[PDB]
Amino acid sequence: GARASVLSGGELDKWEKIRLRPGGKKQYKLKHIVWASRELERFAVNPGLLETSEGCRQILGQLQPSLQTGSEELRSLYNTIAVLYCVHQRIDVKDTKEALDKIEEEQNKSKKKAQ
Amino acid sequence: GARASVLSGGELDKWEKIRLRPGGKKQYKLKHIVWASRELERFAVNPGLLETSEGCRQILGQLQPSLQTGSEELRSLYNTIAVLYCVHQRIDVKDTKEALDKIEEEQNKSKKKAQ
Amino acid sequence: GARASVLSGGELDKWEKIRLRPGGKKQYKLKHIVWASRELERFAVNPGLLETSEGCRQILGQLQPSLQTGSEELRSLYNTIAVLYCVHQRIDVKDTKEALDKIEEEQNKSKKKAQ
Amino acid sequence: GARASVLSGGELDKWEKIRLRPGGKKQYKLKHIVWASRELERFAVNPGLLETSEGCRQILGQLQPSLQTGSEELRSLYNTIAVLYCVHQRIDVKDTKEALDKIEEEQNKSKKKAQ
Amino acid sequence: GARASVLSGGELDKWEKIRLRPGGKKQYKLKHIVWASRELERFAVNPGLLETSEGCRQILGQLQPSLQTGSEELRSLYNTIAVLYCVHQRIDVKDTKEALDKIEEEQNKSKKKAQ
Ligand SMILES: *C(=O)CCCCCCCCCCCCC
Ligand SMILES: *C(=O)CCCCCCCCCCCCC
Ligand SMILES: *C(=O)CCCCCCCCCCCCC
Ligand SMILES: *C(=O)CCCCCCCCCCCCC
Ligand SMILES: *C(=O)CCCCCCCCCCCCC
Repeated sequence: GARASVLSGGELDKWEKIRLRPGGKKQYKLKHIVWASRELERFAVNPGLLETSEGCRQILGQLQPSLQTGSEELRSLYNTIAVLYCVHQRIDVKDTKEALDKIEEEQNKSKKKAQ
Repeated sequence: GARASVLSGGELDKWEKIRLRPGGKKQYKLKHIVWASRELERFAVNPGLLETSEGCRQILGQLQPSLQTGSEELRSLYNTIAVLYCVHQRIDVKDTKEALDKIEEEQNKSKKKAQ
Repeated sequence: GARASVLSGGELDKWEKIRLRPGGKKQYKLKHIVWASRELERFAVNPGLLETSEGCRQILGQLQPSLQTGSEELRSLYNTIAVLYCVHQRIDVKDTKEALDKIEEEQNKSKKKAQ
Repeated sequence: GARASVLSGGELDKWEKIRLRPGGKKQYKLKHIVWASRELERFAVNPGLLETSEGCRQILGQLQPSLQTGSEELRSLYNTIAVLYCVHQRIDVKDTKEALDKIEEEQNKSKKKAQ
Repeated sequence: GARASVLSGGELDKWEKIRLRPGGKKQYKLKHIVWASRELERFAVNPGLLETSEGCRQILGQLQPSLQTGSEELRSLYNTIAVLYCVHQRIDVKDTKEALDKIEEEQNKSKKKAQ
């Protein structure tokens, strides 16, 4: 399926069109996820969770209470996974802030039915 | 993005362990994926249908009325997609028949709510 | 004192007779314990815990909410600690799987005393 | 404003007047803060929290669940942060034992409002 | 730890985002703080008040009867202290006119309750 993910219409075509900060001029590149797998190996977490929507959801849930306490490098790792989740859900975003709004709307829906 | 599919216990590891017919001493090789891409390219099919399991189901759905008419090569393409579906859904498939039983389970379930 | 550790029928004498994996020829070695003890620095955990059954059990309790997202290294350490707990409590387990069942059986009994 | 904490009665002055232990002639030095910061950066914790008591109260919460199994270095780091909290809120602490008497006492007092 | 103040996202990263006057392009610079320390030293007042939000809030109450008759330097100094109060509360103030509104805004609220 990785062979399809690299075609011009797939998930990794979508990945490199996304902006850093709504005003910004930088974009995501493929090695951002490679770096995210390196951090998951450092923190002893299965890297295969990046390949799934369910794996990405739980990792975002693990990261969540420690974001402010953590440095902006941790937040960069979280943002990388939040953008990837948005790609896995087949939705386009223009920037990271927009991807974070997508996680927040899903959390608003999820929160209602989590009792 | 993709990280476990290439590793042991992953999708390619299942591909090279799954038997062509249940007692057979030959397993699927990676060339069948390339051949399946070529048949799908000949049909002019969307590549995202090999990224997701629902897409594999669209391919399976069109193939399904054609199987009885089809050659063993046409049926090989169906079995190839059926294994990729089961593999993408992380089923510990040992052979082609087990992959088919799971595809049959999905049809039987779909029929159960088709009223 | 220290001299009693290597006494025959003792915990060290038993460790080497135990299978790493049920079907295999691979036995547990003291090098596994040495590697595990080093990696407590990585978790920021006291090595003195490995002396005592209660300390080993606390290591299992710390590992517990990470197990299902953890990488194969985390599972390998958990499994190793479970065999160490069984050896410390003088329970004859022939391989890793028996230890995993017995650690669970204590927790399952504890569960009806815990609220 | 940080430059006005260099003055007698300020933060730098209170820090270096506190004994490391309840016994022995060794006192805390500003270089201990550098080691504690370097460990917090290694754990990927935000330095921006170190000038704020609310930030320090969070850092004390971050270290708290792992104290039980914690290394002597992790416990020493916790003690170092605890003295900084006392220094920030200008408590006249003579040693680590007074800082930790005051913290248990403040926790008992805090618990009687928040529960 | 005191490095937090000059960290990006710290107080003195914020100090330089502020324009001196609504129509001026020059920013607030760190020497305004050094100057304020010297002005306090010249008129025999302890500079420790600078390190804290409350000491700045108190200076604004104290120098309030001095504003009506004081010199341009006195008004500049009062405005500098209002900006420090705003910076201690980590506010991205556009300019002096805003810093002054922020002080009045908290004062109407405080004056009702601090009787
Ligand atoms: C999905 O299509 C399974 C195919 C085999 C896994 C491919 C792993 C990535 C190899 C490098 C990219 C090749 C692109 C044609
Ligand atoms: C997720 O799908 C992101 C895709 C980018 C993966 C790039 C991996 C590069 C690995 C290079 C070293 C090993 C092969 C020579
Ligand atoms: C430790 O302090 C000794 C405790 C009492 C003896 C335990 C058994 C020791 C067996 C190995 C050494 C035998 C020496 C004659
Ligand atoms: C308030 O007085 C705090 C600092 C105000 C302006 C920042 C300039 C740098 C101060 C720290 C210097 C440290 C030198 C080792
Ligand atoms: C936090 O920044 C604590 C600062 C303590 C300064 C004095 C001791 C260390 C001096 C050299 C390293 C300075 C790093 C900011």
